[PDB]
Amino acid sequence: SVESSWRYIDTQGQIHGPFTTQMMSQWYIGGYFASTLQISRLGSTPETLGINDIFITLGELMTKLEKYDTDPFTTFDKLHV
Amino acid sequence: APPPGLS
Repeated sequence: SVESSWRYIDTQGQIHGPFTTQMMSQWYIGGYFASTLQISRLGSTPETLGINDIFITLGELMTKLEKYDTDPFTTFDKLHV
Repeated sequence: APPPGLS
């Protein structure tokens, strides 16, 4: 059973990560992420949404999933990995 | 506790 690794770009353009789905989830639920935050799922395994290794806003990740439970990261791994 | 680079 696979857990994803994620990166994100801050407002100074620095790349942080890779951080696990669980970590990303916690920060999401913590309210730390803006919907404008550019994030990326690392292409460590195949996945059915089609977001491996691309940078998209958190808001766009959610438009693609069309439904989330507690957070888009956990949802992604559950539904697409 | 906050993610690095975001505040």
